Amino acid sequence: SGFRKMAFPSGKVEGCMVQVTCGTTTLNGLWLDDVVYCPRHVICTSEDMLNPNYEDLLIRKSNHNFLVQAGNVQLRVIGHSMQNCVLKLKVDTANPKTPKYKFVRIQPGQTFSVLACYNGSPSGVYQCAMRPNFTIKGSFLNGSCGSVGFNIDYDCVSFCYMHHMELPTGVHAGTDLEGNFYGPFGDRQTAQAAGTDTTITVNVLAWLYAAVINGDRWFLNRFTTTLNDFNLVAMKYNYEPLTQDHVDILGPLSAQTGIAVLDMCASLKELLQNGMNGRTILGSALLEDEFTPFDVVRQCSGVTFQ
Amino acid sequence: SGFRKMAFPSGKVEGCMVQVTCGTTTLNGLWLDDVVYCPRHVICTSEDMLNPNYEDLLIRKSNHNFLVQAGNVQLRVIGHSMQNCVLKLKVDTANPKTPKYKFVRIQPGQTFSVLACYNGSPSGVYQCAMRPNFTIKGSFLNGSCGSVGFNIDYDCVSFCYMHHMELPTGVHAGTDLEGNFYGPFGDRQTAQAAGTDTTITVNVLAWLYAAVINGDRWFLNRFTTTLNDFNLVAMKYNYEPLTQDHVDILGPLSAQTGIAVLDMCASLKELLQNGMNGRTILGSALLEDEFTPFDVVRQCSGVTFQ
Ligand SMILES: *C(=N)[C@H](C[C@@H]1CCNC1=O)NC(=O)[C@@H]1Cc2ccccc2CN1C(=O)[C@@H](NC(=O)C(F)(F)F)C(C)(C)C
Ligand SMILES: *C(=N)[C@H](C[C@@H]1CCNC1=O)NC(=O)[C@@H]1Cc2ccccc2CN1C(=O)[C@@H](NC(=O)C(F)(F)F)C(C)(C)C
Repeated sequence: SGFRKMAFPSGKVEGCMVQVTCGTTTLNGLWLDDVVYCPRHVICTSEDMLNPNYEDLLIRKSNHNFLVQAGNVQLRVIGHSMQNCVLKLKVDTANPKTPKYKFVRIQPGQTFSVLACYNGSPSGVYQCAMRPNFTIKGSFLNGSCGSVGFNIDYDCVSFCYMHHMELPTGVHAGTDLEGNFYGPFGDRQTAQAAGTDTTITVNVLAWLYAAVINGDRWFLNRFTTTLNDFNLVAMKYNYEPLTQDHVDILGPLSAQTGIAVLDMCASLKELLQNGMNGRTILGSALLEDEFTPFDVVRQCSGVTFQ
Repeated sequence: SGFRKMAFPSGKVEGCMVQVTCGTTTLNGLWLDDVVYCPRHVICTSEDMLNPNYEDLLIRKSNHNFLVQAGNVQLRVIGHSMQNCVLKLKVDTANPKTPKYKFVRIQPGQTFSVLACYNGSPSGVYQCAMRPNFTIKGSFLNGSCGSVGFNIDYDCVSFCYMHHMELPTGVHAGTDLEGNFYGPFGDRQTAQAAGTDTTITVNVLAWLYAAVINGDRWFLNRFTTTLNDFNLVAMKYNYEPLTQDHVDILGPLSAQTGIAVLDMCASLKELLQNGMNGRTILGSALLEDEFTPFDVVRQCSGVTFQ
């Protein structure tokens, strides 16, 4: 029993973190085989943050303008290139701790673990979601760029995020590991700001299923809803539309609990209209939307507490 | 900016997890140097869970009744002993990944990271607190026993918890790494149940300081309180008494924010009496008590967003 915001074990990623310095700027890089991946803004200077021309900045650099440190050991850079908003620094040493890995570009609503790092040294691990507005509600300070987000399947680390920017509302923007930003954001100092966000409906439903698995039914009701009628309510509460694909994805949780998806939708509809009336669900007084269906199956018992 | 439930990087602990089997029971062990530590209830059988005599059960076992598996490799047990509620299995191989470590017995209110494991394989990491009633609100299933809780300081892992039991309310009980239970609990099937719990006042105050550091002051007020008068209110709301030692521990956060501790106590008093009135603090609609003062300093900027 229990239900926590649960991150993946971070060891396989810890062994990949290094420090990258260019000029007076230091941040983190990800060392896989003989390449170190890092944010290209490591090459910027303070007077040229408004609209850096990265091609023009990078052509002025040599391999030896980049310092890479793995623990106490200097790795010599033997090549460099820019791919979108990341730099790939070829180094003279292949990382002996390189895990089996993939690069993935995730969809909004998916979750991942973040290994926050500073000066190439891991600091902490937490779970986040890609919000519908393509920001993440991370926890990051100066020097955290190049920290990565990931999921682990069997022994394979799927890297999905590299940290680049903090927006005016204190939320975060970054890229996939090929250097493409999530959302409309970019690596320049402009007026960019998070668009209006929405609540991830399919995730809220998954978490209500988690609560049932763990033995709590107080919020259920005798009603059902059509998908169309549910979505009319979702829209009023700034919830993402629920699609038939979401309904299909909730199939296994529905089967394990005996609660049809549209019946759980009727429960959620009532919770939105009535509030929780001072009660909690899985220790929260808010409807939680940063657990996917997969996250629930991963953490919960396969046997419902009936 | 941001503030998350942040666990320590788990890699140093991952490298210590093994599987221990005795009879038909399998659980996790912690392999440090040439010893594997695990819950002694690995030697129990289903018909003798109500009041096992562990001394009598263990004398009937040989070294070769214990199977220890590290990944795909069998470690041969060459000695065994019982210390309180843990078994120490001496093995023929010292763990080459043993980190610098200590065993610590923590005080109630302190937090730690849990590496949940099954069959010797790490599954996930989350943060918990030792509750005032010496339970932990963990997330654990069958096979999770022997999973450990820890903090990391510099390169040194301080192990503070090993998982043993789930109580009827779905919360958890376990031991220090010397096998002494936290709280009145034990490794037998009885009517033991969590005592009444309280909210960890010093931690709530620390988290209010975190909210100020991160730029939010909405909940402050112009009042102050004496410690005695605050504690009269704390008691009414089932909060732990605040001591002068707690006030001293909050010193650094008070200095960084310019908010005297007793003034933050007056803010908390008002929050308890008035509620949050539909607002949130650091994304929570409840007053959070599983961040210590140290946790706040560890995660937050040293510069307040004034
Ligand atoms: C990475 N090390 C750092 C992470 C930030 C620092 C505070 N919290 C974080 O998450 N990233 C930056 O400081 C970036 C780097 C950058 C590249 C090109 C141009 C300008 C910058 C400055 N950075 C910002 O995140 C700034 N934000 C923005 O400019 C914008 F809001 F995204 F538009 C700022 C946080 C104001 C320094
Ligand atoms: C460890 N692998 C397992 C972890 C449990 C299983 C469900 N969630 C958990 O956290 N621990 C047990 O199953 C223990 C072992 C044990 C030792 C001696 C005597 C009886 C047991 C059975 N266990 C329990 O946790 C049971 N709880 C209790 O007996 C009590 F509430 F603590 F009193 C029970 C969860 C009912 C199986």
